[PDB]
Amino acid sequence: SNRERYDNLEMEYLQKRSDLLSPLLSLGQYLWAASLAEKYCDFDILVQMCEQTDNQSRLQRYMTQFADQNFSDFLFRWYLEKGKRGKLLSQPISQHGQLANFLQAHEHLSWLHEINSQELEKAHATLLGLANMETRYFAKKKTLLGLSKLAALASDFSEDMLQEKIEEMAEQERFLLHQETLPEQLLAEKQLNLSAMPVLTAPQLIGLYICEENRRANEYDFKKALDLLEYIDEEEDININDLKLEILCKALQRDNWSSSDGKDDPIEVSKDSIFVKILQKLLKDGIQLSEYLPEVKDLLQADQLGSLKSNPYFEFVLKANYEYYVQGQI
Amino acid sequence: KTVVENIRKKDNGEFSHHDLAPALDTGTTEEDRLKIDVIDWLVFDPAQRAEALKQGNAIMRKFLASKKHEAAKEVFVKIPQDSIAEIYNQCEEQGMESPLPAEDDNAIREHLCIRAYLEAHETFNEWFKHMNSVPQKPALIPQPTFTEKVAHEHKEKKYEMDFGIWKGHLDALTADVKEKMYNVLLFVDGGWMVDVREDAKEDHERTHQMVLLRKLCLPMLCFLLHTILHSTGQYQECLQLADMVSSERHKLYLVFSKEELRKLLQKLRESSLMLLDQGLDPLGYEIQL
Repeated sequence: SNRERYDNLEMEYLQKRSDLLSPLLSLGQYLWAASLAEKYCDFDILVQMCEQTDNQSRLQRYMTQFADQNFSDFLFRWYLEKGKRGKLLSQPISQHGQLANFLQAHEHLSWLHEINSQELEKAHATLLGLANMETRYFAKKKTLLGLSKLAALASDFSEDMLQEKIEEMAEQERFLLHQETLPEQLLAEKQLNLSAMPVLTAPQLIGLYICEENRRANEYDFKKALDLLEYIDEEEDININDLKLEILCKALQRDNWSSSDGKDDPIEVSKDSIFVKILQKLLKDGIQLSEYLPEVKDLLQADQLGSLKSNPYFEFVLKANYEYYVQGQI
Repeated sequence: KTVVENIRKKDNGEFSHHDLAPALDTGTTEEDRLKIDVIDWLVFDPAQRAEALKQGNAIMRKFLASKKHEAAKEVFVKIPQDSIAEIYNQCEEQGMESPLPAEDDNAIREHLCIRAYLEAHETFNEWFKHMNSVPQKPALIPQPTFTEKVAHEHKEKKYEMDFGIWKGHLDALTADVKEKMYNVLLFVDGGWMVDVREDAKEDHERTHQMVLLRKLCLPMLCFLLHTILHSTGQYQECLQLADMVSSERHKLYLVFSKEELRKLLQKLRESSLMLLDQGLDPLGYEIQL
């Protein structure tokens, strides 16, 4: 009922307790600083006196003597806000049920205490959350999934829940395999390093694979660039169909639609083109070209094709191969 | 072939799983020599080199599973070093195919797996001989005279040279053994002690022994490679072993026990703690602030 007087007098006391005792600490009088700090509960000066003498046995005595006063929860902040990390995790099992409740504010370290508690079912999920949050370094997202998957392969999950989390993680491995398999010349020409580059979204991986600098882009990179359209969320401001058009246009611009020596069939000659090789992949891999492909009218109204948009040999050979590969599926 | 196969079959010994045990000093006995000194019967005539290699693999598979690495190396020296090329010479003359048949392509691939494992053992043997040779630091004499101080400077300024030379050899041996252990753990397509010719004949003694050797050898090499990297301070590469072991190209996680995946997660954490108390993140990246 007089709290506005109380909390200000409590702050007056807490400040003047630090003002009076911090000279005893900094003059090295670790017996005298601590005889008052144990009588008046100065947990900073008690923890400082411990790290300034490396006195982990007097520190563990305080973690037993002031347990009813949350001294361990104070000490876990004290190991964070300035710190040395190993001494936070290497604590006795008798305080793990307090350390885990501090580390519920420090996910990026909690998995190291979950594994040290053998709660591997948590360590799986914590490392998966940290992997979803790790956009800044591709090799760190991979290592977090690698540790999460190795926790799931070491926890006593039931065979059904274990197959659920193996497959949920296997699709995030399949997604990251599109970034792992970027050509070493494309990486070198853009001066990128897989060990230090960010994670990329599917439109960004598509945008790399189909670019001019991929001076080796083929029916595998132009298959990845189509398969990456299946890894795009319904809240990106991105027409998947215009990506699909621009991927197919840039495949058709890697193919040499110049005229042969006037003796040669354009449905035989097209079979070395990367555009026909991605159609042959879509057909072999089970897809209906009658539903999956843009219209031959409007693939010819896209502007990306540039110079090819004036070539009547390209106009004929594009139509002849669309006719051959789509009427080959009816 | 019957002399060699009857001698291969004299062991009424099933592959028990208790014998994981730390047996010591299990060197080449007379009952091993009667299986080293049997491969000669397929080496006297060149027309048997393919069979010498198929049965030599079978006796090496027994010795490697038995932890008799030198007895497996004694059988590897009973196979003459031309034999891989001689098995192709015996294909191109006479109305065969481009490789020698599907038992023997798989056998050459298996002998190349065994050679890569012997490279990964002998480079470790010499790395370990060298790592235990470490120059001892000159002890400080209490209250020493001027003469004894000069006779401590002229010891410490030799230890500075000896330890510099010793580490200059240790880091080189640590590169070689690391090539050899990665050549086995990341071995080509199919991977180490796995076949490629599905057009081959069944030997279920062979297939069982190969699936067993993948479980004896590949976890052991990962525990050696972690220990080589960790004892030399290469602590971030010790962690990249987790992504290698989980890798869907080689599926090494299918050849460990659950208890050894837990032992591996315990050893991964040794390097993770050494990176933390070095001032790096749990994975060896910069603590940016």
